[PDB]
Amino acid sequence: FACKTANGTAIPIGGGSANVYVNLAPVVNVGQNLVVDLSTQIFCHNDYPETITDYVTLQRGSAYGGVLSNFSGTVKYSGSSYPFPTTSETPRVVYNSATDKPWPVALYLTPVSSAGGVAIKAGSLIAVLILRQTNNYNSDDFQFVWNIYANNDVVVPT
Ligand SMILES: COC(=O)c1cccc(-c2ccc(O[C@H]3O[C@H](CO)[C@@H](O)[C@H](O)[C@@H]3O)c(Cl)c2)c1
Repeated sequence: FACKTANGTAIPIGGGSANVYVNLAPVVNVGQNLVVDLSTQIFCHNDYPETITDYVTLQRGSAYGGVLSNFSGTVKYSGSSYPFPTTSETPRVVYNSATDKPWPVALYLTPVSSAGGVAIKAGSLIAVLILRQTNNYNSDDFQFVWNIYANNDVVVPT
């Protein structure tokens, strides 16, 4: 089991870390949602699918920088919504193919009432998401750590 970003940066068998760089809606008013769809940015596959099935959770997700200070939100994982920053590990998604396929994670963030101006600075760290992978074959328990960075400013108008 291994993963990569949309630009080909890989995390190999056994886990590791990588940076993910995301475009963000540039203007989000209070009351609107900023969507950070990682399913178009992070892909994974199973390396021995005829014998092994891989099980993948979002173990935990943390907010940083302007997301931590200026937004509240949820994380949607494979169709179900949870608090973000996270308060539990999600259920499993099954990876049963050698085809790289999306990791089905998206953040839904909305500004706090006091937010205004540049609420997320371009280039800044906005989140760290831990993908946790186990299987039905051995005791493997690996983390793929995704450090999520903004490619552009997000403004909450005043
Ligand atoms: C087509 O494959 C073959 O012919 C073949 C032949 C011999 C051995 C293997 C093989 C490959 C990968 C394996 O472990 C990695 O991949 C697992 C499946 O994603 C993960 O659960 C596990 O954690 C680890 O990332 C293991 Cl244990 C065995 C494959």
